[PDB]
Amino acid sequence: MVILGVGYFLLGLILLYYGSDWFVLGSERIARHFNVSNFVIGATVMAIGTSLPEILTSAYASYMHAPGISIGNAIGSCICNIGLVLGLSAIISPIIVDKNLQKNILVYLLFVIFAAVIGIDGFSWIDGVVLLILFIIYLRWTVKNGPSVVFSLVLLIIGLIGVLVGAELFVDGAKKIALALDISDKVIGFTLVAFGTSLPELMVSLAAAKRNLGGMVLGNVIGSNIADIGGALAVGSLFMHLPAENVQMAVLVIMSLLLYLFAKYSKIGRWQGILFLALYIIAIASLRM
Repeated sequence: MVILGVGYFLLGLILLYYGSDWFVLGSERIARHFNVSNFVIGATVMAIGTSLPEILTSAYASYMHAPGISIGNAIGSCICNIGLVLGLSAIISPIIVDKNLQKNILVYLLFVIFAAVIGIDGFSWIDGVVLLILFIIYLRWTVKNGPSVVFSLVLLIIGLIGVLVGAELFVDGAKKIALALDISDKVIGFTLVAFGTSLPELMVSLAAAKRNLGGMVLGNVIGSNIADIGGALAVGSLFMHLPAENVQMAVLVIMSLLLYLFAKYSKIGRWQGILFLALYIIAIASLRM
């Protein structure tokens, strides 16, 4: 059995490391035959693709009459996107923050503090429909202020496809292997899920940062978080009311904040993502692990 798991792990791991580029590559090749800042493409199309599964999980999950999943993990996916994903991706390649976007960084922030407050009461369908709306509003907005275009499209798709699929196979594999070692859990596997579902977001962000394209990294991180909220989470609330995770919410803000700091106020990189990590570290160290 383990065999097939291992065969997944690799076969995944490869597609992961390849799609991450191919998607980032093909995405930018669109971005520059379409005029959008290597940011915005990441903040829209790429944030969608990466967060695309966590939506279909979130929809399905809350409908299974057990919607605690659709929220508390949809946040780790944001916290990770900053604390870990953005945290590290800074260290490798510092990201330039020009006046064109720090208004946007702050706009994203409001979305957090908004969703954050309206979350204490949990998330009625109402509580949720606002978000899909704002989510859309945020898009036509962020988007308006940014036969050769054939190939790129393929790369984007196939890259994307490969990422998401690889992550499944990878995870699929790394699981059986993890059990074949006899150290199982519905909590390590979990710690490795609030952490291991933005695995795509992680890669596509790292593989972009590999190529000194911080606009993508940021946009990817900013947008995915919104997608995790305005898109994914909010679809969960449609089916059922979602419980209050106000603690993990409290953190997201603090994290989402230190982010806004080094935006209109300074630049991000090496020596900060350390703190994010340190912060992402201390977060897990005592969070709904």
